[PDB]
Amino acid sequence: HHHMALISMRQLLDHAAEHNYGVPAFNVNNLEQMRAIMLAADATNSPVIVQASAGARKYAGAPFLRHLILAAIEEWPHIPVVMHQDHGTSPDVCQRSIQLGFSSVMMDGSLGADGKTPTTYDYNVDVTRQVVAMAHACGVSVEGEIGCQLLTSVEEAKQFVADTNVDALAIAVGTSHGAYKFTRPPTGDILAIDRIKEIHAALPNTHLVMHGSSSVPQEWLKVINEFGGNIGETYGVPVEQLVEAIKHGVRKINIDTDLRLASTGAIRRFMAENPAEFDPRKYFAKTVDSMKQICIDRYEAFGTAGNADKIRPISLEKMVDRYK
Amino acid sequence: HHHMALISMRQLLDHAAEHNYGVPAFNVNNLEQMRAIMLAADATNSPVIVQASAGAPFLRHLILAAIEEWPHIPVVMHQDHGTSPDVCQRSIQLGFSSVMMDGSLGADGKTPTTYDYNVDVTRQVVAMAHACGVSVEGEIGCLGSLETVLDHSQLLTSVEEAKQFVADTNVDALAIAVGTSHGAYKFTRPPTGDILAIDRIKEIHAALPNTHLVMHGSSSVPQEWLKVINEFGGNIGETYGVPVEQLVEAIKHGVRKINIDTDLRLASTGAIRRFMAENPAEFDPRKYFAKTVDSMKQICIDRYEAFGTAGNADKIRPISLEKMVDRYK
Amino acid sequence: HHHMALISMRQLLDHAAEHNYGVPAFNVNNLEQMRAIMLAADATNSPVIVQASAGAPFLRHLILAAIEEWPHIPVVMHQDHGTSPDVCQRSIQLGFSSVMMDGSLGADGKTPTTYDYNVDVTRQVVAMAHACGVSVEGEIGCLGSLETVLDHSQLLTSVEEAKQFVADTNVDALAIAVGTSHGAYKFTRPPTGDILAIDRIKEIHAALPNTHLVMHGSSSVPQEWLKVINEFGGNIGETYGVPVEQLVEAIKHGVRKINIDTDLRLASTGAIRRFMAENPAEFDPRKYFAKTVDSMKQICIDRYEAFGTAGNADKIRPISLEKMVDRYK
Amino acid sequence: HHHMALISMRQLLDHAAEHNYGVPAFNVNNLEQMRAIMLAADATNSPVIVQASAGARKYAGAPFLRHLILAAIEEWPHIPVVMHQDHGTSPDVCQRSIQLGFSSVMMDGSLGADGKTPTTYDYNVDVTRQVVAMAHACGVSVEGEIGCQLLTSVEEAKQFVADTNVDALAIAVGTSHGAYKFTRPPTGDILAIDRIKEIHAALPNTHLVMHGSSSVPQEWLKVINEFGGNIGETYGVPVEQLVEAIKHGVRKINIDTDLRLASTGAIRRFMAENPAEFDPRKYFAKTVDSMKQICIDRYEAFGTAGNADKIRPISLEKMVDRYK
Ligand code: NA
Ligand code: NA
Repeated sequence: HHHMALISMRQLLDHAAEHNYGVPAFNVNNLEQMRAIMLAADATNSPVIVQASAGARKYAGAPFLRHLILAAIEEWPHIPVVMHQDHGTSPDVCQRSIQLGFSSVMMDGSLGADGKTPTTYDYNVDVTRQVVAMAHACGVSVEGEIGCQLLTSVEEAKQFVADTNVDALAIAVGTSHGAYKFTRPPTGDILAIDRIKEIHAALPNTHLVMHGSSSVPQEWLKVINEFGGNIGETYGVPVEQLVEAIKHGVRKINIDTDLRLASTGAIRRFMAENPAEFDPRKYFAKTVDSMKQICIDRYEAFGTAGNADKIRPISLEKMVDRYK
Repeated sequence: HHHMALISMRQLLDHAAEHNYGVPAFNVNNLEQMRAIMLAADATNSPVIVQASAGAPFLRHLILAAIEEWPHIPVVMHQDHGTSPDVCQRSIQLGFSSVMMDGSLGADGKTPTTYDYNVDVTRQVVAMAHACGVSVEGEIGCLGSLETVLDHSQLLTSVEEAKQFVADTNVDALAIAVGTSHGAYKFTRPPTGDILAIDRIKEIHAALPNTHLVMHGSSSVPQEWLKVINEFGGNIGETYGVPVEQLVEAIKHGVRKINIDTDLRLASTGAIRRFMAENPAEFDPRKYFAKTVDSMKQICIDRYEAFGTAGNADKIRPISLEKMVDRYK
Repeated sequence: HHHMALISMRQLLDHAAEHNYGVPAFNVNNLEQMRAIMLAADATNSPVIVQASAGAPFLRHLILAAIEEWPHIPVVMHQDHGTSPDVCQRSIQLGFSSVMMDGSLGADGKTPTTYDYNVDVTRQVVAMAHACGVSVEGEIGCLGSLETVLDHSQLLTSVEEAKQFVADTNVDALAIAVGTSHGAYKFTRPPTGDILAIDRIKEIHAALPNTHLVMHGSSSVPQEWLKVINEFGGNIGETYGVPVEQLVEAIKHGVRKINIDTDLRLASTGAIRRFMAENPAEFDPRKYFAKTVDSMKQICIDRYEAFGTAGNADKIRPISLEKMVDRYK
Repeated sequence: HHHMALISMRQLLDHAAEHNYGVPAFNVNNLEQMRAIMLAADATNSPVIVQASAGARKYAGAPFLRHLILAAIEEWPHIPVVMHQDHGTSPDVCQRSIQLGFSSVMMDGSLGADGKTPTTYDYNVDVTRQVVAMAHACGVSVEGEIGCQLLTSVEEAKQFVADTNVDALAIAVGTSHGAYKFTRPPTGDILAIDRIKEIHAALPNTHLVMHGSSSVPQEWLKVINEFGGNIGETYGVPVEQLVEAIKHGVRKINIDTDLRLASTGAIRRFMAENPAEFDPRKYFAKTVDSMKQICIDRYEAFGTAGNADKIRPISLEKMVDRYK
């Protein structure tokens, strides 16, 4: 076989279930971020999810994010790669992602087209169905979201998957985007691992997704603080708890703030340790190194490692036969 | 396995001569740098030279993306500092529309060369490139400071050997040595005629009044960017670059390609340094990488305008490299 | 995994309206056919519509090659006769800049449909395509002969339902039924108004004076090519096509896209037949395939000129499909 | 591995030697010819050489012949494909082939830049060396030719390979281009199989190439004659003799006239059997069928069959290390 095409998310998460592991999802915004992800996936022989933020299209240009993924597939033809559109705010957005060539899209139907306003359950199912139709015609995978309110209930997860049958459901269990996830180390009362168990036990065949799952490594917070940065006491989701969640049906884990912290830490340390250097390539290399280590830490702790060459890709063309 | 719609360097510099302007040559480095060039060329309607020093898939794909997003901007993809014919031939296979066979330095890339060696390797590359329509930039005379270990005679190109080198090779563009060098530490004081021989450009131009001249080491090293760097945690001693006014003079005397990279490194390093101190709570790299794009883009715009590049992108009807073959036979 | 620089159909037909011309739509079939279209469009400086009926890599690659060899010719890649929304959506993913959701026929592609069904499938495709900037051609009324088993009422589009169909769907272009059909056997005699309702075009145009009309089955079936075929071994009975003069009239009444393929099949089949008999010792296929290119190219040139397409290629500044999205929201 | 790139000729002919088979080389001029070759290579699981004639660039457009090969590689990713430039008349020609992306070129140094005039031995070595230099820098393979005069001698083959070390040498043993190869069935006195043995025994490590090796199948000559064609008594090289030549070091066998005859025969028969059809696709399909059978007949009789999936491709980039 060959990995000159992307694989669907659905295939990759089916593999996660069959072999009891999870896949961390990393955001790509530019060249150095794409290289760190791929170099880590090569080091651990893991399949890859790379996502584009809602604003990644605007920041980088749509041709560039298409062409970064193409370059990655050329340079590491042995790594299966899912290209996933994160946090689509309307069906029309996800359709442009499909036209651009993504193999997986998220229609965040919990929030309105404005991207902030929580929505009626009916609205959620409507735009999520809407996107499901145009994506499954192509073989493209769909992640939807129910819940914003802040805690997902079991019965509505069961009904929402029945009404839309997305390939993956993102659930709310007390995490959020950014570095200020918790004022204290998160305990069972602020990170509801028990609701995951309940939702998994009710839908033992649906792939669950966790947003805002950066651990926020403390040593990087300290490194930033020493070299001119100032980040107050905040905490993320410990890797230990995310490992338990994978044992209970979590297959996709969105991590973004950790890579931002590793990058900002590396530049701050380097720019102070060598104040005469001005070649960006010199500290860009020390962001690839530090981001790559975070991705390696996750691929291994999440069981993603060792699975890249166990996957026989199925084209998005043949994935149409899985839905119709 | 993808095809780029590049224009040849020869076409672009012929246009620069016909319309009395010069083209700054920027390095492709990553997405942020690539966007700055193209955005600046878009805002100024300038044709583009982008260079790659001799992963490989990423540089090809950054350029392909660039051409898609701005299909109306002509783009030369030039291979800088080629150390041997075989290197240049691989660049031709990769799809470059322009190569530099730097014959002033050997295959090791450091040892200065005999005139005979220079002509031999340069002829080799001209032969295989002009078979393709690809342009060839050569160099007689060695880059390096005139204050500071090569002979003075080696670091300064002589009129007679430029005339002989161009006759023996017919490169599309010639790189000359008049006291510039790589990096930010080009000059200890504002360069005057005894350490930056603008008159030697003039002399060479009058001897070869139809050959395109190239200037390496031509970052201005803007003092304002040195200040921003020093103020926000940087430590860069007193140094000086090539003033814009002199590059403008050089264009009136046949300089059509002006290689610029240190200025983009300084603009980026300053922009990140200022932002990281001005907003120490931000850690989204995109937040300050955005400023490298803006500050690099401004440097490019300033050069496109000061060099007369602006306003020429849509005066150029591209000629395919296949059609450029007929210009040589 | 390759990107084509296509223009949208909506842009192209807006230009046809603004400058009172029509565009013949040819099928991509193979290299020889693809070259004929592009060469004819090159000689006449016309924009191009090329269609693919709903291997797949080869059609994509013939078009990519075409764009490379003639980057100055705007090209619409249109998916003809789509039988369901899901088909059209896959075409959008493949990179078409225009799709036809033929709602007059069902998913089986043969059974005529309810008005309600037609609007539903057509709205579905308009919604997902205009999210992309992709154009949508629809059809109300069924193709078919008026001499020869559908009702007369079904084979002829009525003014009132065209007005209602365009209001309910806002397609970029509408295919109407006025008595044309596929193939060479369109008419038993030279078509007059009772078997080819040119006046119904006029009527529909005056009711929808800003919507682009499409004519299927519009090969002229040139009698001279019928003769060449019959003389050199062929057996084609007495039949007739759509005369060029009437298509010219139809363009004055809102017909902007004219689908032509049978004429290219006849031109090729005649050219090979004449050559194989005129030179029975030749067996190099290229020797007579060369004549299919010439004769197909002449048909295309004749249409580009007779339809006013000629001379417009460089009046068109392409708009990316990304930028076409803003025209719909 | 993956076959999204072309492989070098040198690698493919090294495989022919290691496993004692030969590879027929077919000319591509348009879409239907490319499909017949690839469909036959798929049917027999054989690696492929496709060549472009000196005039194929002019006939088809350089972007189209690049894009036909790209399409073939997409549609049959399991078939290794050499893209070879046949009969280059000057170094400058072969260089444009390298820039277009060919993985193998022929510098026919036996004839001048005019393409008809026989040349001095010195001229031959000069342009052949010239092309060898620019091609081996890239990993691209080179076929050269010594002899036009009409019979290749052993000593000059040995010296010519020493002076140039092409990857393959095309030798003259009494064949020629076109259908009029022999007035009578070729015997040992007009098809010098013995000189092949002698040349092979002198250079038991060089890949030998045979031009003008169409067999000219008689039934296709008859089919043409019945349906309006008129081809006098002429004959080709029997497959039986070409099989012996492969046992003695022939690895590349150029076949072109046979595919022309199969195509012209199929159209002539179809256009007479159905004089009312005018859709070219209808008789184009009956040229794919008939050409495909000829290619299958050769892949199997030449031992090419069964080798496509035994080949682990080496990039043209890594092929540079084989020369420098
Ligand atoms: Na330089
Ligand atoms: Na039609």
